[PDB]
Amino acid sequence: RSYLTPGDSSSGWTAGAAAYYVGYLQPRTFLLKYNENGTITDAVDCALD
Amino acid sequence: CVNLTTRTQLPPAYTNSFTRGVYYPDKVFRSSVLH
Amino acid sequence: NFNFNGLTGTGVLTESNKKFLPFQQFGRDIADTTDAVRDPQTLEILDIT
Repeated sequence: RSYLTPGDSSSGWTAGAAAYYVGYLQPRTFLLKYNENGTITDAVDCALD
Repeated sequence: CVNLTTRTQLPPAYTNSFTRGVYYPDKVFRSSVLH
Repeated sequence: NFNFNGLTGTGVLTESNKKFLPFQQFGRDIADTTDAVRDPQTLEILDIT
């Protein structure tokens, strides 16, 4: 709230520094590499190149 | 329940996702294998 | 013959050193046939033969 924000008193709202990204999924065949503990350490997209 | 005041509109940008976006398809354990 | 959360199979359950992830339940091999299972009640991994 800009009314009760440190250093600001004007009416309104101010947003602190925030960055986010949005992506959309598509049906793609993937080759997932499972390591010895079973964690996926790498992947290859079967339609990239 | 009121619209925000003094919003500045700018065209959205795009960035490279690289390899991010990989998730386990199912709760199945696989060891040292290419699936 | 056993039934783990609907996973029906037949074999000799034993103790295994395989380390599943906290969310992983089943276990598979190259031939996509079940080979290990996490007991729903107690948290240990048992092989299937």
